Amino acid sequence: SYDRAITVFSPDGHLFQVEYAQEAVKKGSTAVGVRGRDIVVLGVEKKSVAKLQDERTVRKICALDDNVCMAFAGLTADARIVINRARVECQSHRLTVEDPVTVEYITRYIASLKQRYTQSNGRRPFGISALIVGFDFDGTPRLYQTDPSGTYHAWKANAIGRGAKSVREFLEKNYTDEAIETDDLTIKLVIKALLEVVQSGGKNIELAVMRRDQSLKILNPEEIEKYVAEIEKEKEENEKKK
Amino acid sequence: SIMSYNGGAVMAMKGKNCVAIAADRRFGIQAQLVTTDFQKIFPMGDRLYIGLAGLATDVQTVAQRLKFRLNLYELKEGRQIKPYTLMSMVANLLYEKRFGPYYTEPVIAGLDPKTFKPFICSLDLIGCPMVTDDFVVSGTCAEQMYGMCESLWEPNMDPDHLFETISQAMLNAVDRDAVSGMGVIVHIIEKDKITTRTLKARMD
Amino acid sequence: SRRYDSRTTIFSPEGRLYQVEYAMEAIGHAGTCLGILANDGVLLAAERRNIHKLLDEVFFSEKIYKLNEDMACSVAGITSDANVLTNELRLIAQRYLLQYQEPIPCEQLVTALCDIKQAYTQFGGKRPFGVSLLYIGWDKHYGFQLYQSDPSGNYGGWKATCIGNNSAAAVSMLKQDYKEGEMTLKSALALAIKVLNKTMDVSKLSAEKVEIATLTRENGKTVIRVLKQKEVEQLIKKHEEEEAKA
Amino acid sequence: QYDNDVTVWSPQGRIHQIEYAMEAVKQGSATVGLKSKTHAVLVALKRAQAAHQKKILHVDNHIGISIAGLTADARLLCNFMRQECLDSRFVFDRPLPVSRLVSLIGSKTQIPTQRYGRRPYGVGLLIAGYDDMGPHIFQTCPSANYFDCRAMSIGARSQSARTYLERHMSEFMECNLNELVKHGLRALRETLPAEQDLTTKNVSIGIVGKDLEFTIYDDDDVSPFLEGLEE
Amino acid sequence: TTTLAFKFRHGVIVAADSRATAGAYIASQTVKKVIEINPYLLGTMAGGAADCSFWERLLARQCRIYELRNKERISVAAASKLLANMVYQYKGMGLSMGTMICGWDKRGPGLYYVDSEGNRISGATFSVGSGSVYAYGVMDRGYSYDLEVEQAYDLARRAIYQATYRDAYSGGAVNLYHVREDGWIRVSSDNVADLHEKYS
Amino acid sequence: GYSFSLTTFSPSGKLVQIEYALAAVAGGAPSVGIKAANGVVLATEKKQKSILYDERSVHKVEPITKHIGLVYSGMGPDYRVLVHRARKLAQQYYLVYQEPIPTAQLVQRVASVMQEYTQSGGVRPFGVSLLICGWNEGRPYLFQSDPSGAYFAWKATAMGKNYVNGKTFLEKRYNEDLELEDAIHTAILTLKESFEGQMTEDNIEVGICNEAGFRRLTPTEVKDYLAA
Amino acid sequence: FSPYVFNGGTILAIAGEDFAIVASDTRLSEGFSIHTRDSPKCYKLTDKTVIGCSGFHGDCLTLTKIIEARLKMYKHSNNKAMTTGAIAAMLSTILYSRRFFPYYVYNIIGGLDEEGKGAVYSFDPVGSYQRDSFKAGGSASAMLQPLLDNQVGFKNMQNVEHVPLSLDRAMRLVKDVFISAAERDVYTGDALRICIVTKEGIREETVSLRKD
Amino acid sequence: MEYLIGIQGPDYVLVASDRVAASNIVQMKDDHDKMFKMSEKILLLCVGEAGDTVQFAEYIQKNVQLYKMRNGYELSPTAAANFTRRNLADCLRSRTPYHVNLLLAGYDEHEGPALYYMDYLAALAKAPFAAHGYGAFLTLSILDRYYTPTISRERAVELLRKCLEELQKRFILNLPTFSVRIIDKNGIHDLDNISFP
Amino acid sequence: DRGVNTFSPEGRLFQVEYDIEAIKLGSTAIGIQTSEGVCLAVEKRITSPLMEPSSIEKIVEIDAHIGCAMSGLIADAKTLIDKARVETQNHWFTYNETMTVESVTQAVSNLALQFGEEDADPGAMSRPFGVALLFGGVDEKGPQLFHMDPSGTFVQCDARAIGSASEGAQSSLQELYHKSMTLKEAIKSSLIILKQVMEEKLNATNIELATVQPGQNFHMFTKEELEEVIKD
Repeated sequence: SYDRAITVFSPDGHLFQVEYAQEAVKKGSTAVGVRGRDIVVLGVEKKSVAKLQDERTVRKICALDDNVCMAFAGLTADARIVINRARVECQSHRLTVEDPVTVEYITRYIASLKQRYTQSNGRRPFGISALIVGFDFDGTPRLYQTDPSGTYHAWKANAIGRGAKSVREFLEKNYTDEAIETDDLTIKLVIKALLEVVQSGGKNIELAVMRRDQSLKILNPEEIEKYVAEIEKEKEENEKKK
Repeated sequence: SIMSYNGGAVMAMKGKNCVAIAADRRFGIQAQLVTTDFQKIFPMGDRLYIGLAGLATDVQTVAQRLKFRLNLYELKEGRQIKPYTLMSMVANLLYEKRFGPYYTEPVIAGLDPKTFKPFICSLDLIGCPMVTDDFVVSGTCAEQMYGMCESLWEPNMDPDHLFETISQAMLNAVDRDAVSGMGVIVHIIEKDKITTRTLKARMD
Repeated sequence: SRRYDSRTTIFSPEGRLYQVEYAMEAIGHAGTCLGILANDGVLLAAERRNIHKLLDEVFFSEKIYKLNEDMACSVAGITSDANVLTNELRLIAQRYLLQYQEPIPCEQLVTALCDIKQAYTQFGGKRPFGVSLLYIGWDKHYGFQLYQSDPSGNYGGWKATCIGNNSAAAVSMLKQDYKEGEMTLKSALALAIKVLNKTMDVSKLSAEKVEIATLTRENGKTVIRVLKQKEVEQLIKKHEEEEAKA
Repeated sequence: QYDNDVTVWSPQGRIHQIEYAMEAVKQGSATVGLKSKTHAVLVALKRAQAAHQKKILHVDNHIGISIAGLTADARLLCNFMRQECLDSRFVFDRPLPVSRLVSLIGSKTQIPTQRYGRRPYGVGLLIAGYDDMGPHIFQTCPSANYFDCRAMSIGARSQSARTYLERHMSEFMECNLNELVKHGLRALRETLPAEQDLTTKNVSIGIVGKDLEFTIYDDDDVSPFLEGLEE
Repeated sequence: TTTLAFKFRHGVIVAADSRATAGAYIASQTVKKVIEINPYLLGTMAGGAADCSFWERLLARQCRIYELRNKERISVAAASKLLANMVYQYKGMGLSMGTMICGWDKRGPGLYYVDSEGNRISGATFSVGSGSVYAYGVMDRGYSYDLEVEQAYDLARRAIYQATYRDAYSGGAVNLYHVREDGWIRVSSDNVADLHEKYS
Repeated sequence: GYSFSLTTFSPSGKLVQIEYALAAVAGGAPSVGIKAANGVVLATEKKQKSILYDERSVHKVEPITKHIGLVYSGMGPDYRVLVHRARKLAQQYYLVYQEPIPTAQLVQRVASVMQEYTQSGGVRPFGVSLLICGWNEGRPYLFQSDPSGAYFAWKATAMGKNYVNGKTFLEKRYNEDLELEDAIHTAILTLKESFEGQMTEDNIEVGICNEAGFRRLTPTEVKDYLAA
Repeated sequence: FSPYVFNGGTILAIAGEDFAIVASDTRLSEGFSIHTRDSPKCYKLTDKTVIGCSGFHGDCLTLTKIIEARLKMYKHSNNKAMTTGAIAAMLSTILYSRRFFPYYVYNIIGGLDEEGKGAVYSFDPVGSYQRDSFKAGGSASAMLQPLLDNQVGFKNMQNVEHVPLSLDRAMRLVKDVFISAAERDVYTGDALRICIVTKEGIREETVSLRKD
Repeated sequence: MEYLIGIQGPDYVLVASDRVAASNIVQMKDDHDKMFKMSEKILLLCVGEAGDTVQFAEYIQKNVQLYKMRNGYELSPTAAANFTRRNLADCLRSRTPYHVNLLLAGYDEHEGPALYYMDYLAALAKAPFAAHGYGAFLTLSILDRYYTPTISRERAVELLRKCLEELQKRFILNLPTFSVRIIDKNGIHDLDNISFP
Repeated sequence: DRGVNTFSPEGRLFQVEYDIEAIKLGSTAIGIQTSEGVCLAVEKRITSPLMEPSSIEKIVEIDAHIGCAMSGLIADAKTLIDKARVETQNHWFTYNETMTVESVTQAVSNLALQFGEEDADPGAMSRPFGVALLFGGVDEKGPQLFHMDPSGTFVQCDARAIGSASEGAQSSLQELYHKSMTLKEAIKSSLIILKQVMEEKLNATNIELATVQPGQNFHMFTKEELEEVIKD
């Protein structure tokens, strides 16, 4: 067997393997999440479309179960493994306990898995930062986040991947109760946000939406273009106002 | 016993340049019918068939594991398998479980894809192969077919006489057994064709 | 026992692994391979490197392999490491058949492999596998399927791909001359013979520095066939004539 | 570099890791123990820094210890001793002696000095006990070497106490209990920076003999032994 | 042994006897057969006492661990599932156990029956032990869902008394518990000799 | 035991230890293998450096079974390992199928092992490339394996010290319709160009694969052939 | 072969407001013979707790050794003596440990409650215990248990006063009971040992019976 | 005791069972349920020993739901049946063998309906109708007498009622109420329980 | 390179002396005891005005009578806390009584220096935990508070601060203590200390507060049970 110390401390604490794993996320694909009043939105983007790819195969929005979804902003091989482990645990929990899982349960599970690999011998830390979302019992939409260190915090509107700094700075100044009032409104926010990191318009978007008991959805480019033109018209009107 | 928990019967003969195989198609639990379309004869390559009898679960398990190994063999190097090699493989597969074995009695029948030389074989509970030119029998109605095939068989047999021979024997041998019957299936092989037939039997 | 190790699995200061992105540098000097899917079949072309007084045509082929009744692969890296992944794939398919008594879909077979070489990047201490592949197959859910793979457990489906030496120029010249759902198995072979001599460094093809395989469905059964020297000679001659038409 | 591992002899036959461990005993609070004709004593300092940890433990009715190294590894050896004594009492029905126990402890500590990836225990120990042959005082160091002495002390600036004892050596074997206590306490008093005097919130003392099973005294019961001091 | 339990509008009620025998010799007559797992759960003893105590203690410990980790009281269904999956690993060794788990969760009252063989089942009226057969007759003819509290007590008490009258391996004292939305309470503990005169 | 690989990918993408092993067979007592219709021929060369040495004790051409041969070019000590492994795999195949093992399968398994000794815990690659001959269903077979695990189905190849100058000599003489009498002449004469000093029998070893079983020729035969 | 034996050795215990009593016979037997007549079955664990065992002798001895080895472990790991309830709760588990190869001893524990009262715990070879006031486990259980329940529980006695127990009364009652339970049982006799636990400490007595 | 029955039509499937539990003299329950839903159009009816049924059924259920949530589609019944058979024959030769019988009625979009059979020894037959338990003796013949391949729906229901009346007439055990379900191209449907006063 | 169980030329392990420097980056926490219970207060160190502050759990419950505050790496702590809990319950299982805080802290410390490459490492432990804990709870002998480092050398105390700025604040906490001090004064003193040491502000959201006073069990202060005292 292999029993060697891969990740270890430094003169300033400064676990180096984690500091490095956090750099891949800084170059991966942007992702955005939003927790509306009766809807939750995921607007993963930064897709590099080549025109000769089956959109099904490489997706990056995955369902762990009818209640929970997920998005990631790093290495894919590891994300697949994590998602498989999580589905396994969701089923085992639904087996022992006679009720489905809660967001916090699976988030804590993934965090423990991430941390075990920062202390074990012969193992290398993961290189993903996930973005989980779900609908607990009695509604109560929930959006969480995770890092390769093992932490996790509940956010209202957080973004990861490259360009997430500008996205957060733009979102912290636009998310308001009077701005979130309907399902059609929550989505526009995500498109306006991604328009910044966006390169050549609405050609790279994989929006979705989770509502009460739909269990998933994905939109076709028609409504994407409709929303893009609506945002353009709103921008023109606002510019006329200024 | 445990072998006769369900019931089964299979036979195989040899001719001039064509072989034959036959079986019954009943499934039941120790006194009772469940269905009359049970499969016991499986094709292991072209011009090569195998029939099992005994415990049904072991029947299917052996069939599946044999298909596993045979497909891997065929893919490794591309050659349709020979009968003697199959005999040896089944021997190994049944002897690996000398302690905690299966309860099937296989019967193999096929040709050679270089001279079309016929070949038939019968193994035992633990892999005691017994090559015979006359014929081979396996099941619970064995002493009712030994004395039947020893009184009709002849050295050289045309396909039609080969079909008329194995059929009468099988039918009039199962008509004296209670845990085997309810249909008969026959397969005749040739140099360039195969013919499968079903007969008219009593359902009592 | 610590001054002899490279640790084999380490995040570089920039968040990238080095051994994997190195093996990807050798993959780009192996046998050119190309894959296309057409409404009525799927074709897989490859380029050979050995031209000597050899015992050719001794096996089914040199670069094409088989995995089951309805699948095939076109590995384009190190041969020694590839001779075992085919065994793994066959084992996987036979276990799936043994359990569910049905042919294995292709996506499952690709994933169960892209997971085997992921551990080699995390656990252990071993150098990873250095081969990228190209799977072709047919299933009753999505029909014809062409898939790819990479040294670090990373895969993706396509319509038309090329890997090996000069794969980028091919992928570029190919995304323009490909009609969506306006293709057949009679013109796909033509486009293949076109890109292969537009990419290969030799002045022209002699039908001896090439190889082709086609997978189709004929009367329920699935056929995986390789072309004889005469068929490829006729194909290259027809390509010559078509080009002469200009 | 011959300093980073414990399986590399130096060109002059010196394993640097064992010395580097030994250097961990000359930084902790000092401790002292001397022998008499009938009893055995141990003391300590309990350098508070405003609370600090204890510095004396109990092994069994006739054996006790004083530690001057890493407190985490000392509990390990303590557990080892307790279990060995329990086993000897369960099987033979007899109190395990001191010599065989110290030999066991020495063997337990030699292994990691002879293989890879291990480290030596960085704790020194003073052991006091009593058996058929009278009292016994033993010393233990990181290296698996144990001595048998009439008086010893360990910790920082323990040279002054050693000299004071070498000068007062020919006085034991006849002093009473309280006289031994006073001798020990006035010997320890020299390991201070001539700016502090021994008090009740610093000293901890254990005592064993043929009539008592290793009693310990806390800060509230040490005062009786403080009278009779000088400058 | 005789242990019964039934649920109705105002929750669940449990009742048990207090005798223990070793062959034909009465060892003790003051046993506790209604186990107090937690301030929100209850148990029951029948068969082997050592087992029906050890495994229920383990169950209580696991329930507390769950409550600490997830910050939410466990449910009855999951508790009985745990208890059943715990002893199933000891099938065919000699274990004897028959148990009733009672509680009140977010979806209302709950009563489950469990045993060493493996059959775990819900219900509304249950009774086990050597005298369950005599108690079923009295519980059925007299049961009702829209009952009051002052009457279910007498019902269970009379069932237990009539079971002890005939069965020889059961007698002594009668213990009775009542569970509510908040928690359970110990309502009384009577004697058979003091009930015989209350009746004829 | 150490658990980590010593063969690793370089920045340019190539395994370097494999190349360094392939540089060992350069000095490997040149060998030769030729194919004909009635069989196959294998011929080595020996380098006894004293008259005090013996001759009837050391053998490079060692059989695997009644129909398969073997020869090497490189490290001797690392060749008996593969000989033993192959003699084991052959007997396993027999015990299973009750039939002699074909040649190609043997080459496959041997190469699988030679590759498994490439990314395991605390070992190095071998220092030999084998050449193995066989006869199956009325046809000869010649194969050549490498220290990397790759095998090719060659036809009158050569390897050793002067192979770049031994394959061009062998290209302009292979008629492809030869009998098992002049292929031996060709084998001898090829290495006759890479031999220093006077040649004889004790400096040479030969084996053939006809439809009777792999055989090794005694000094009498080699002497008879050495006479032109 | 048979890995068990029968030696006899009835035991008796009693609890009071501020005292506890534990009585045993003194004899060892095997079949129809007598091994010895000086083998008490009462042992002292701490200054306020004693215990008695009966049945197979080897198991008794090894169990005593185990308990004595674990009390010191607790004292070392927690820096305090162990109570009575704790010893009972530990003994339940120690016994259940061997559920499929059990001991064959009927244990009884007596001592002082937490505050000042008297406590008794009766056990079984599997580990089911419950607190009681008086118990007479052993071979002659059937002879003493039906008696201690009348003169101490006042059962089947009408118009009788409670008149709580005392020390000398209980001692004399124990003496008379064991003197009467020796002329009918054959495994019991030749002496009688009493251990008494009070606020002060642990005291012992000794009495002589008939020699068969 | 126990009773399971399954019937197959041209475009549907009809399954039924009893709902009763007992301990050797007394029936503890009268609203039991011996069915299990592995997927949207698959149904497992298990019966037999005490604690093995639920264990096996839940194992199978978890693994099937996992396949679904992992791949993107469902599993065909002809595959789930062989999966069950393999697992059961494997666990038959270990320290923890399971003693159960089961049917696996289902429906598919390509091959149509299906009905299978097992006998706690991992046989896996297949028939247009089948039954389990002792009662099977008094209700199999009836089928063979009145069954036709082109049997409609209400006629199958009537045949079922006939078999149940025969059971309640000649069988010693009570078995007073049954649970019946149907499977069709749109999914699973539950019908009014067949009860006899 | 070097190993994990390697000494320095001072008698000091290396990984531990390096990890102790990590706690100088974490937030601060204060623990106090008195004659009628203890008090634990902690900081949150918010970053953005979009994180749900109710998700930060820095003061957890080990049992009805024990508590814990932590600083350093919140992740590495999740492995120890559970252990503690487990231990406690097992005690109650075998002895039917409550565990002492000394015993709990000792059992936790026994798991600190278990790390190395030699062993097969089934526990896989490869380095020490970077955390500093602060326990507190009632026992058989009044209330107790303790302190733990990443080296397993727990020592009892009376009032202690840990974290980044636990250098000068300890002085202020060293001045304001008297054996007869009550609970309210201690709480106010800890709060004003956190105010003077904190940077942003002092709201009833950026703090967690807890008590283990006798008679009652562990308690966490609500959002409404806090601001009523900050009005100073």
